[PDB]
Formats: sequence, structure tokens, C-alpha cells
Amino acid sequence: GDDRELAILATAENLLEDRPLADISVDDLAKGAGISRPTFYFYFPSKEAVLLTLLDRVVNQADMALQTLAENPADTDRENMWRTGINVFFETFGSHKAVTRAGQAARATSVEVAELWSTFMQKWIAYTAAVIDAERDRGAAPRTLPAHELATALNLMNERTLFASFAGEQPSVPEARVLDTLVHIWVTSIYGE
Amino acid sequence: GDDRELAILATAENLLEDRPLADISVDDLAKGAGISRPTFYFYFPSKEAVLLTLLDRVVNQADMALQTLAENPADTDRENMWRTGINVFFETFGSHKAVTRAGQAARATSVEVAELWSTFMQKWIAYTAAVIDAERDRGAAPRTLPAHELATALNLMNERTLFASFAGEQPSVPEARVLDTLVHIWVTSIYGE
Ligand SMILES: CNCc1ccc(N2CCC(CCC(=O)N3CCCC3)CC2)cc1
Ligand SMILES: CNCc1ccc(N2CCC(CCC(=O)N3CCCC3)CC2)cc1
Repeated sequence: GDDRELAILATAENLLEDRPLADISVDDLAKGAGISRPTFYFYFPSKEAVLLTLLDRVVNQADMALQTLAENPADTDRENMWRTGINVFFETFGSHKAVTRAGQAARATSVEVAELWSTFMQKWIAYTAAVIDAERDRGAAPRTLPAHELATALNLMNERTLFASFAGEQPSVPEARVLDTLVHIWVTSIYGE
Repeated sequence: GDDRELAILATAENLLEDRPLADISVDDLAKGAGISRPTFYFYFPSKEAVLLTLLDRVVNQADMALQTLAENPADTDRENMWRTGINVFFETFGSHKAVTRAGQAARATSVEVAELWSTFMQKWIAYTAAVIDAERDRGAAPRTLPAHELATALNLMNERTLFASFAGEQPSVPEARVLDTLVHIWVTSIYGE
């Protein structure tokens, strides 16, 4: 039962590494999963719904890893605390580049993809703002910008910068320099006066 | 001659305010410009080429305004110098929201749109890095990150943040707060140690 669904998902992820969703057919997905085209339609109504499920898995993987980090006590080294959190996103999405690339392109055409991304960005921005607020409460960070607005711009920067680096876009920060670049901007803007 | 081309462009910009490019037909563009469908094809091969020309005009408008600012002497107030430059982009793209929205969505499907955006982002990032380098040379800014990498991430942040604010995306920084938010992040990351 679930083995066929997982085979369809694993096939779509493998094919997305070599070509976009528009160049992948239902025949290609069914062939790779070792099933017929009508058996595919039992599990998914379209190749677009396969992508949505793949993105949902990657997004929940990053969210669960962040929750594991958030539940444990806070790092006493301010810079390190932010670097470890940004690293969760760099590693999770960076381990699924083809899904990340396809998922971002789908946001323009799919209401479901746009809604899924929006829900998780709101969660991640709210947590970021809560940590900035805690840093301000303990006197470690100055009260400069509204914390939720600052958190919004820094999360949007990471989204655009990490995904440009993974895709090797021109322009982009080299993947081997992107974590240090983002951490510097987060620490200086959060603690800087 | 040029009046018909300008009428097609003005019609496309007006129609993009109410619906996406996919929902606008060549008949709609020809009707608004007061021409026939075959006369339209004399000026443009597709509605996609009309969008490309609109984006080219907005991008050159922002670049020319930045060049006017760059040619004049530098502002003695460090924060203000960066705010005036970011404001060129906020005002130029913010005065053409429908073209900005459509142009960004087209980057995923059009090689020509992606190439045009890439060329101008490289120019704007290189100028940004040159100003950071001048600030470091005069001892006003510390030598922290490689200037070109820092410039890349800050320009990508502005692209994503300004365009999310203009589109009223969830999440986004309110349009009335986006300039102060970006300037704070630019100044703290450029001058901060
Ligand atoms: C106090 N607890 C430790 C702790 C502190 C900070 C965090 N962070 C939350 C995540 C945040 C990064 C978000 C990001 O890079 N993206 C890319 C695409 C969309 C969001 C960076 C800091 C996590 C745990
Ligand atoms: C010393 N001369 C005065 C001077 C100093 C700085 C500037 N800047 C160049 C532009 C830069 C902003 C770029 C930006 O917001 N975007 C949005 C979409 C793509 C690029 C901000 C600072 C301009 C003139």
C-alpha cells in the first residue's frame, strides 16, 4: 500500500534532479515506481500533487528539526545559537535541492504550494521574533526595529539567498560561504545599535 | 509607428493590474491599443514579449535613477546614503507593481526574463560591493565579510522583501515599514563588528 506511494515519491524526486516537472510525465512516474498509469491515479490525481507531497515532507522535516533544537536549552554563545538554527534550513533544504527548486517554481502556479510555504514561513518568523524578544528582555539585544518586522526580512533573506545558492543562480553567494554570510547579517542586525 | 507600440505596452500594464498574463489575450491587448490582432503581431510575436519589454523599461528606469544618484557626490551621512539608494528601488518598482509581480513570475518560464534580471542584479551587486569597499578604504566600515558576498545577500534580501511587500504576500513587511527595515539591516551589517 504505502510502498507504492513511497516509490512514486522517490521516483519524482530522482527525476526532478535531471529535468523540471513540465518535462516529467505520469508514464515516467508510473514506470519508475513499477506500476501502471491507472494505479498511479489511485495514489495521486496529478504529477503536481506528487510535488506538493514531496515539498510537504521536506518542510515538515525542517520544522521537526527546528522543534528538536527549540525544545533543548538555549546556546550560551549568541552567534552560535543563530548559526545552528540557520544550519537546520541550510542542511534540510540543501539535502533536497531538486524538490526545493521545483517547489519554489510551483508557488507561482499552485495555491496549495503557496499556502503550504506561507504557513511554515509564518511559524518560523514568529519563532524568530520570539527569540529576538527574549534576547531583548534579558538585555542582550537593543530595542531597535519591531522584532516581527526584522524577523520577517531576515527569514525572507534566507529563503531567497539559500535557494539562489542551491540552484547556482547568477547572482548567488557560493554554497560554501552562504552560512557565514547569513549568520553575520543576522547577528549584526539583531545585536547592533 | 511608436504610438501603437506604446499603446500596446500601456494596455498590457493596465490589464496586468487586474489579472495575470495567462488571463490576458492578444485580442485584449489589440482591442485596448485600438489595433487589429495582425497589426499587434507586427510589433510583438507574443504577449510574453510585451511583458519582457515592460520589465526592460522598469529595470532601465531604476538603473538610470541609480546612475543619476551615483554620478553626484556621496552623502556625508552614512545611513542616509544607503537609504536614498534603496529608496530608488522602492519607488521605481513600487510605481510599477503589476509589471514587477508579472516579471518575477515570468523568471521561472522565460530565459530572456531570467537573463535580464540576472544582468541588472550583477550590476547593482557590483556597485554595492564597490561602495562597501570605498567605506572600508576610508576606515568607516570594518573588514568583516568579503564585500561582494555581503552585497549579494543584501541585494537578494531587498529583491525578495520589497516584492513580497508590494504583492501583499503573507508573510511580508508592511509597505510603510519596509524601507526602515531594510536600511537598518544594511547599516548594521555593513558597519557592525
Ligand atoms: C533558542 N532556540 C534555539 C534556536 C534559535 C534560533 C533558531 N532559528 C529559527 C530558524 C531561523 C532560520 C530560518 C531560515 O533560514 N529559513 C530559510 C527558509 C525559510 C526560513 C534561524 C534561527 C532556531 C533555534
Ligand atoms: C555612493 N553613491 C550613492 C549610492 C549609495 C548606495 C546605493 N545603493 C545601490 C542600490 C542598492 C539597493 C538595491 C535594491 O534594493 N535592489 C532591489 C532589487 C534589486 C536590487 C542600495 C544602495 C546607490 C547610490
